[PDB]
Amino acid sequence: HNLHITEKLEVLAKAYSVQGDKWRALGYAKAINALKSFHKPVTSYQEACSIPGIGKRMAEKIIEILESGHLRKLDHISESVPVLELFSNIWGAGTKTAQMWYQQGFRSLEDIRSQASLTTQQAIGLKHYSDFLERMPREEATEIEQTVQKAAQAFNSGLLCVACGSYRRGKATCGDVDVLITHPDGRSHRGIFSRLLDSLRQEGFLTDDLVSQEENGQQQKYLGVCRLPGPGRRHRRLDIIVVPYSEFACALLYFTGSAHFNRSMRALAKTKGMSLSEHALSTAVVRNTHGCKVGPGRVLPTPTEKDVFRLLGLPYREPAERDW
DNA sequence: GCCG
DNA sequence: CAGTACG
DNA sequence: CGGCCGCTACTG
Ligand SMILES: [Mg+2]
Ligand code: NA
Ligand code: NA
Repeated sequence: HNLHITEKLEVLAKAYSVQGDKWRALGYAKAINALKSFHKPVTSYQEACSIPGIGKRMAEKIIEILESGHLRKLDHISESVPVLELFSNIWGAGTKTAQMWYQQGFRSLEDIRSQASLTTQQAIGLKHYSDFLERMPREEATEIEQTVQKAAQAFNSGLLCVACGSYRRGKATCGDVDVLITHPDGRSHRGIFSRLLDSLRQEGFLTDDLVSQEENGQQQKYLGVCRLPGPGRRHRRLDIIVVPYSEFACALLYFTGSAHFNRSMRALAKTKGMSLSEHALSTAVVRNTHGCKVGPGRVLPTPTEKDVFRLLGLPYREPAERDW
């Protein structure tokens, strides 16, 4: 499509991201996205600007890659970037921890492993470094959801379990497995993480826990690591959320994504005096001059994903159509 | 970074 | 709270 | 000028 140019930009977008320049990186993330989805290749400056998500600043650079064949901005990128990227790829460590480790003189995982102070999460992230960077065939994602569902329906056959994220969007491979668990009656889902997690631990399915507030009966999510039985099995990331039935649709929509899809949909809802989150879609929300939800509006009835789209004056989209 |  | 994370 | 998703959910 425009790979000759986007591949160069992605490098730049990733550099800003790891350095903590969140908004600039988002800028490139949207320009790079627009290009990759533009039918024909770009050839003119005006041809660029005309595109949404691309402005003068960007259009100018898109020129280079074509005429100049290469972007000269990529030649002055700090030598620190590759190391920052290496560091931030450790689950539990972000741009702030990466830059701190770098300022401290660390340059490799060997340095991190032997000299860095690690949080419980980062220690787990490091021990599964390569695994956390791989994707799994969707078939395996199925085996995992099935494993979780079986264990859950074991103590309550009424429990509804669904694999979301990239899986539900129908991608061939998945980074992790997102399992949404809820119950049709609307109450039989409270305080089950304890039973579910312990059940999964019994059979040795779960290998490590990253995020799991179990001392609290109000736990909403579980982020961990699991591994299927047998030879040739890798450790996989597992994310589970348990939600009340009334919030099923918003939860399903959220967990299905994509992330960028979710953000775009939420941005639209805000322009219409509404608010969308994984818990609910509300209308008549009260916002300050900075657009922050100060006053609550009214929660709208949203029994199905269809309803959320409808209420936002949007054509429904199949999961595969939300793969932004 | 782009957009209103 | 700041950091990092989920889609 | 200033928002860019969520009054998102944990961790320490
Ligand atoms: Mg996923
Ligand atoms: Na990380
Ligand atoms: Na815990």
